[PDB]
Amino acid sequence: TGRQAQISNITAAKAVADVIRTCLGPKAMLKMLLDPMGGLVLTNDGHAILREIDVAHPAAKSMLELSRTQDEEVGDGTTTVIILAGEILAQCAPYLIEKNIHPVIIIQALKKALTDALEVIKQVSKPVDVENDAAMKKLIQASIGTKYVIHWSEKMCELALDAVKTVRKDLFEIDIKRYVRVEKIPGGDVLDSRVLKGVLLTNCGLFKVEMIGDEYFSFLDNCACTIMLRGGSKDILNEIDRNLQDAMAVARNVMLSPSLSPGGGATEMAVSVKLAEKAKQLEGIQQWPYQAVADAMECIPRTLIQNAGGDPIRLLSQLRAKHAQGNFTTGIDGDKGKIVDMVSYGIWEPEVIKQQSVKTAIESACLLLRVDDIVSGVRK
Amino acid sequence: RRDAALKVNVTSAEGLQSVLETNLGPKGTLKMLVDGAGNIKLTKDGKVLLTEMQIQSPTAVLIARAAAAQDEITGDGTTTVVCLVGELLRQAHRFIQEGVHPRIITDGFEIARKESMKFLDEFKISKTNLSNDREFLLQVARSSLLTKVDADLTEVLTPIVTDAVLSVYDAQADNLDLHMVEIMQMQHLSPKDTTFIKGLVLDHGGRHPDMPTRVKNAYVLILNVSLEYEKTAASERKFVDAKLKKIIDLKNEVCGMDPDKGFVIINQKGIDPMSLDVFAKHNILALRRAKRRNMERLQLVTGGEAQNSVEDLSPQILGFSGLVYQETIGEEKFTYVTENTDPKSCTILIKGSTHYALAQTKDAVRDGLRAVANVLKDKNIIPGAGAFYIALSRYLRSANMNKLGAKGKTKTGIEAFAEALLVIPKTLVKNSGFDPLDVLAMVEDELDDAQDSDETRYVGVDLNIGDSCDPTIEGIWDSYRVLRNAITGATGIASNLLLCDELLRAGRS
Amino acid sequence: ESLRRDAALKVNVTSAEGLQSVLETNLGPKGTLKMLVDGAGNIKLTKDGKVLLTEMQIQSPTAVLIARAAAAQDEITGDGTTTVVCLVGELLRQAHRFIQEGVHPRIITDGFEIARKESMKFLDEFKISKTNLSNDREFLLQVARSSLLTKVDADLTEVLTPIVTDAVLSVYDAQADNLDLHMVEIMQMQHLSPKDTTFIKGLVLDHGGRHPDMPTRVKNAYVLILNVSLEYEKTLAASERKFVDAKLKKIIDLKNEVCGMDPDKGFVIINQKGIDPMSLDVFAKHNILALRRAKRRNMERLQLVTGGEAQNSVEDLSPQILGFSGLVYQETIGEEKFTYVTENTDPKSCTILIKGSTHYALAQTKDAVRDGLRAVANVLKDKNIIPGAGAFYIALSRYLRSANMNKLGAKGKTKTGIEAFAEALLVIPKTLVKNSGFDPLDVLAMVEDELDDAQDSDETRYVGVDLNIGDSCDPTIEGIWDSYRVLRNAITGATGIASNLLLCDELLRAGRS
Repeated sequence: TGRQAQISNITAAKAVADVIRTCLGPKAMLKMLLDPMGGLVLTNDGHAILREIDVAHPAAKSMLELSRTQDEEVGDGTTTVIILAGEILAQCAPYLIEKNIHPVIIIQALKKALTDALEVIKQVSKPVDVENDAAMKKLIQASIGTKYVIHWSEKMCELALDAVKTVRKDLFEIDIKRYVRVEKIPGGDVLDSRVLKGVLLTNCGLFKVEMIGDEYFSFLDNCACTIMLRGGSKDILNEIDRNLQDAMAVARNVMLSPSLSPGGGATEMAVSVKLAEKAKQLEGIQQWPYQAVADAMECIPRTLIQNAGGDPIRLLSQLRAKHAQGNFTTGIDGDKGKIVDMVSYGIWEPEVIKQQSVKTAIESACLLLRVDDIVSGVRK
Repeated sequence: RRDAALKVNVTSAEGLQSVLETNLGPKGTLKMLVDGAGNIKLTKDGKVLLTEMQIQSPTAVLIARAAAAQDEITGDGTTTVVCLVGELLRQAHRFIQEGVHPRIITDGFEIARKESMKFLDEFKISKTNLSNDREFLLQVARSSLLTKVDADLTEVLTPIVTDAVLSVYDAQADNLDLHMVEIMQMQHLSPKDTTFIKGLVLDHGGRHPDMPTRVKNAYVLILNVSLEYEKTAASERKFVDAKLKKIIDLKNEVCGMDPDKGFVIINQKGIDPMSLDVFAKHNILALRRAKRRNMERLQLVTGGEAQNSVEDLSPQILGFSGLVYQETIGEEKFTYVTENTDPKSCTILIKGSTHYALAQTKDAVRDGLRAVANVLKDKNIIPGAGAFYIALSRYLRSANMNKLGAKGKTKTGIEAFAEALLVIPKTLVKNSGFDPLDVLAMVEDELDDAQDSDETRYVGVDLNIGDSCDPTIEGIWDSYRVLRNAITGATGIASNLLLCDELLRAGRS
Repeated sequence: ESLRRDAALKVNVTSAEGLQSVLETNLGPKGTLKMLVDGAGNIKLTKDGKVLLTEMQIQSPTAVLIARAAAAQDEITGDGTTTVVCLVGELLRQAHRFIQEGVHPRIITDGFEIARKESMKFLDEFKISKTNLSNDREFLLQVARSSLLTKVDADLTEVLTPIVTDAVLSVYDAQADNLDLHMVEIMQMQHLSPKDTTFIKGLVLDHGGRHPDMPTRVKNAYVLILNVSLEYEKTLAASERKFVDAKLKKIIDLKNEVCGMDPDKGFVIINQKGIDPMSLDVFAKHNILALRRAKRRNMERLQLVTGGEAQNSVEDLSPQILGFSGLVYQETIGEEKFTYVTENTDPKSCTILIKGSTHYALAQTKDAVRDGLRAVANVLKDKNIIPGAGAFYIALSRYLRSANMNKLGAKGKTKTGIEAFAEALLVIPKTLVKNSGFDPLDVLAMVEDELDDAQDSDETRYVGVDLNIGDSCDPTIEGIWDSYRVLRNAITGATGIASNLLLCDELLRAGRS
């Protein structure tokens, strides 16, 4: 009731965020679930975790719809963004339930925080040309490092980058890439693919019909592109779409935001050290809840340290000093927990990855603060 | 605060290996399963045991589901994979509970995983399968039956499996498990009286007791339309005699001099016993109520062909068999036909007291025939008798500055994997009441003496006398592809428990 | 039916492993402190082994034997008693690795006795010889600092380091004679804060006269020991005053024989019973300090401290009775006055004045000073000083792994017993790193990397453990050192305590009430 009802809502998102802390990165851990029916689900993806679990906390139910929005854009690595919404709720404990800070005052501070965050996003902006196929090849392979299809992606990711550019082009560049039709053929080898430019069913070169147990082959000459995938196993087709069909978000994000940000949770390192410097120039009542947001920003990279088995207190001492002094291009190695910068790490992510992450986090955090209490038993 | 659930989940999971601890090796004892209806089954197969056994801890229930893939991988002695990962988890509690992170130590076993196949690549031994030498074939049968049945049933089923694996073979290494399927299950005599049949056997027979019990040359012909009439009365029986005239004419046309040959009738419907009296003079065998699956296998073995009308008869569609004899057991008459036109498919006649003792032999020869089939398919065989437990553990134990590949805590994971491979050989002698510490002095220390002699020797462990032996002399051998996915798959299955931070109870309400 | 018998497993371990995690937190200088509170509110806060066992109540019967076996550890050492307990706790888990496989408990006991003989062989080469007759304060300040940092904080360490060094050095001589029985002088009082503690070279009296004109700070005085008292009693009244006034002039004449008129020569008296305040006016005119209500124990010590003689009757007076003191100061605190007598010509004993307020603050420094003084007392008795900072425990485990079948020639049965002892040797430096926040295994891994380079360096060196930085160091530069007799009974006592607990496979309950 009142402030006591908001405490249960903070711990509701805190308990869920603590489970997905280990779900980020190539070192991401797994979680096992036990339902009252006796079924067990063991996976490292937080998407199916929030869908199968029915939570008794009404505040945690709002995070289920937020995960559907984050998964609609990318879906890989964006599940852990909910932690940022949970760290802000825990950050208000010295303020909301102690200093009696009004929620709108915190929301107004988040409005200035979201505005200043986009300025920091434009500071780490690193544009790159999309005409180079080799530059775009290593870009889509970023999310592949979490799977064993890495060495298989040589004949896989090349088909996705060529099909999107046909249905993208320009107009701005806004277009519809959903006209592509991907066909999956079970059995065979993953190395076997089909290169087809046209519509699958003037001066046509040739017409032929192959032999396939599923259906036949038909070519339609236009004045649109299709993909025929041959999987290396029976049920592997589910993971193939995650590394190709779901990987189309990388090709969509590079067209909307050609700029590149540090990948593997290395972006918010330069954001947290910069947000603390922008707070000293505010000099107001809202400075304390505004500066405390940087304390919630440094909790996200600690997930890598928890995955790398390091000490987040001692390691971030030198790590935060590199982003606030040397340069903002430095980063954190997630594998071994090392200071190796993102320059030689070879992975960069678009700016929109963190843009949609912070935008949906602030919008979801303020709505949870606007709720005074929760009542039950209405019998609708 | 942290997890702390990992040590609790494995603690309840450690009870699975304690139950299965006595299931390893030929000296182990069989586990019994009983239902509420009175049916009792005694077998060591992990697929049947883990399915019927319901563990209160759900953690061990999901891990037992991963053993279903071990059927094609191994199929015989899958408990080794379960007991190997049991101590593998305990070695992590001496580390992770001390502040070692699970992800750090997991990468240590992932490196030793792939590196174990590189050491196994030079460890395997290749043989020539084209010569079909019975010396190596009888040893592969001993590597299975001894771990399944006793020594009395060993010398029985060994030539049965040996003759079965040689029945299906080719210079092109063409083998089909679906080619040999039917296995006769009968209750009579004792399980030690089972024999190997050289041809297919049918579960149905004729109603005429005076039919010849032994036939030299029998011509098998599948008849579709029933010989006896069904419905539209004196003209109905005249049509049967008209059909019997073609059978008598066909019998005398083929061989008209010496009655050393016979003819077999396969009917889908019943046959009037009054019409069978004519077959007694011509020595013609008849059948009734034959299943479709049984008739389809006769065309590929006996060489016959299904015929609709008996008005058209030719010797081209008639198969032949070299030996045919019948035996009447109880009220069910069976027909034993061997030496057919295409005798590449055989059957195993199994007799015993009840289905309780019959389940032991059925599951033994089913996977035993497939295990020896992998020897002809994959010429690379791995020395058994616990020879690779110490060998693979010794290569990763000595590293220093030559070959290491890891650092820090990841280096300790390789040493923990070497100690995790030694739980199986210590368990083999523990079930027999032997001290594994004294066994290593005569086995593990023996390999160091042979290493200084500039010779490659693989020494096994004899459970009978509790001393060292030779896997080549003893004859214990395992296929390469069997232990390749077993060792690699054990790391992936054990990782599922290593990758689990905590067990949370929640779901659909 | 048979069967029955019993099985040796963690059931018997749960009694002996309970103190492991309890005593693991307070192990080392970074450890914590345990408190003891009664129903009256008195709280005694210390981690010393006295409260850990004897003053600790627990339902585990094993702690009774651990408390009895610690009697030799508290007398000989008294510091770091939790290290031996952690050695047993690690060996208990080694039973499930070994004994659970069918090894008989008697087999692993041979590895403990063999390690004891091999530890002495390694202890002889590992110790460093030092000459204590040179009165070198370099190692005395380092051993004292190593004892204070493991008990008190860094503030109390800087103050008490030179104090403890000069305290034992006063009794120490070229004959290496140090007697702690005659010299104790522990002053229990509440004043200022424990950081204000001071050192006194002589006995301090807890009694003093209430006369306002009694001089406080006096250059020097002649102590006159008198077991009787001369004052006005109820007793006719003039009869007792005649004996007092007659002997009073003899006291004044005694001051004239030593020429008390010289401002550089003072005079003072002491009595066992009370003194009439009317008689104090005579001592005030002559500037004579008076003391009343003196304890029998304090008066007997003044003969060996001041250097005079103990006299009973006032009629007998001689110059040899009066003592000598270089400094005389009297401080008034509360209802009692403390007289500081120091700067004697040849003090036979000294004391450390204790300060504090709360009860737990005094008890924390009460045992720490006596245990710290005993630690440096063994340094003067031991001509060999042992390098500390885990250099002995880490290097001993490597010595056991190098020579196994080459020297000892084990048959393989005792090989597991001698190896299990080496596994527990690294537990003591492992707890030190855990209390410092660093990862226990990663820090010890870097220490072992330097040990491998030291063997190939072909030189004599010792690898230390630094908790602040987390890397290897030099025990000489660090300053952590151990006495020879400290680790002599520690390794010997560790083999006896651990073996007695492993030999018990069954427990029963019966007897007479």
